This record gives sequence, structure tokens and C-alpha cells, in this order.
Amino acid sequence: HMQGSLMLDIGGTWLTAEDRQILRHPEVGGLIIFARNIEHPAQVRELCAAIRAIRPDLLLAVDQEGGRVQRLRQGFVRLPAMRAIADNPNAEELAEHCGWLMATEVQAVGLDLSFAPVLDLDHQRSAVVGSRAFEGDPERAALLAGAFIRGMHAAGMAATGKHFPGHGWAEADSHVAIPEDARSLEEIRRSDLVPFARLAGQLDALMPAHVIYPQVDPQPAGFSRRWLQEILRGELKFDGVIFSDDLSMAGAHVVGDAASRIEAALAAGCDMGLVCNDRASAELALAALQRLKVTPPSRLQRMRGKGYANTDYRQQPRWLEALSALRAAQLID
Ligand SMILES: CC(=O)N[C@H]1CN[C@H](CO)[C@@H](O)[C@@H]1O
Repeated sequence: HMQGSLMLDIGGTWLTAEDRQILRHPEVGGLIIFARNIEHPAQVRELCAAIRAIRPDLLLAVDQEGGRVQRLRQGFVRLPAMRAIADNPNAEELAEHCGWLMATEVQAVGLDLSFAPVLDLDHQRSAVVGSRAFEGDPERAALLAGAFIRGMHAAGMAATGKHFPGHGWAEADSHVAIPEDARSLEEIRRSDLVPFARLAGQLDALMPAHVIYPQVDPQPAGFSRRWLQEILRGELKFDGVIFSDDLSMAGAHVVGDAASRIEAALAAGCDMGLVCNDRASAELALAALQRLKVTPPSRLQRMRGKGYANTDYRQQPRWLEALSALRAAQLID
């Protein structure tokens, strides 16, 4: 009667026999890679193909926006930070070139999508979105992110928005602490949420933050049916998938058990649960999804990469023009 899925995580260069046996479960619908899973480009290509040899229906994602955190390093251009593009005069063109460049480079390795860009605003308040946020003005960041997403769509990758409904004002970090944002209801509509409302029709995937808004819903935004159903789906006209954020870090312990985390996330309206950095918590969630007999949402296949990317992306006119256009701003490698 309900729908949902699970995105796993491996902690090795190649697949362990245990990883193969947990993949085959239908409730698993994705895999996130980190620094510990990456050696060289060809290594990641055979790692993907090794997973596709088990489940060609899975979708593989990477944490690659090119700033403080860029997982794919050797063999990949040093993408700039989103704040490094704001000062430049033609930011609307550098965004399209930056989005297309990184999306083609990661799709040619084998991954489907990349959790990028971030739609948060740089209020100089949050320690996690330092250089990740585009700019401070809401409309400036909404136009820049729309151009960045425009480049990814031209590359064939579905874009994911982070982090709904806003994480730049939350002074506390959600990786170790529990962020709380006591801003009023109507102010968020005029400030942090503006980029999310502008790109709701141009976006295919969202990631709610784990910040608490006591004005809106005592539970975090990822676990709030008022945030995900009443405001996002019912008001912001959004219709794509809703990727849960990492359900293993701190800030998500408001509900309790690892299994109870994905219970509250799927009951809130999200389409997929994200648990990484811990295999045991992923097994408890998997066993949970097997119990209520989750069905893979028909919206998830929209996020699989349609990329025409081969090893050919090195020889295309967009490749040379975007290289020169981004090299002029002293951003790329
Ligand atoms: C708030 C935040 O930045 N969360 C990150 C947690 N880890 C995920 C998997 O790498 C990322 O997608 C989120 O950005």
C-alpha cells in the first residue's frame, strides 16, 4: 500500500560477498560512493559495472558538487565552489558550463546522478554550507542554480536540490549536533525557501535537511508531513522524488532506532531512505522495508542517468568551449 526504497553504502574498493547478497534485495534501490570507494576512474567504472552485473535497475549517486567535498579527484577537473562563481560577472554562463562539465565527467564513469547543486543561502550562519551556498540574495542564487541545473540537464543528469527548505541559517551542524531554526513561518517564504519555489518545476529530486523548525513542525523537515506534503507537494507544486538525507548521522536520532528512522521518513512522504557509513543500520532498515512490503516508486527511474557519455566526452565542442570559459576565471584545473 505504501512505496519506498533504500540506498546502501559500501566501505571497500570492490564488493564483498556480503555486499552482493544484500544488493539482490528489491528494497535496495541505490548506492552512494565516498572517498573510501574511489581509486582511479577505470576502477570506478568496473565497480559500477560489477554492481550492474547484479542489479541493472539500481541507481548510483556520488557526492560531487566540486567544492569542499568532491569525491572524484584523480582524472577529474577540479570544479570550483559555488561561491567562487558568484563574484564573476557572467555567473549565469559559468553555472551552465560547470553543471554540464561535472555531470558528463561523472556519468562517463558510470554513476547516474550527483547530489548537486545546493540551494541554500550563504547567511554566514551555518558552518556546513560555507562555500557551498551560491550567494546571499535569494533570487541571485535561484537564477544561478537554475543555470547550473540547466547544464546538468543538457548533460543528461537529473538534478537534486539541497537542502529543503533551507540550511544556511541553521547555526548548528547536523552531522554531530541537532540544528534548530526558530524563524517564523512567513519569513522562510521570503528568504531561504525562494530558490526552492523557483526551481520546483525545473527539479527532479529534493533532499530535506535535518533542521528543526519549531514554528512549523517539532519534528525535523525530513520527517515532517507538514513540510513534505502540506508545503512541498501541496503548495510548492513539486512532484519529483524526495531523497531522504543521511539517516545515520546525528540530528536524525529524534525518532530513535535506525528502523524507526526510515519508518518516520517514509510515513512523512519521502520516496527513498538514505543510510550510509554503517551496514548494521542499513540491515535493520532493509528488514523493515521487507516487512511492510515496500514497492519501488515509479518516480525513481526518472533519476537514472540518460547520459550519452562514453570516453568520447573529451572530443566535443562543448567540452573545449566550457574548458576555456571556465579556465579564464582561474577556477578549474
Ligand atoms: C546537510 C548535509 O550537507 N548533508 C550531507 C550528508 N551526507 C550526504 C551523503 O554524502 C550528502 O548528500 C548531504 O549533503
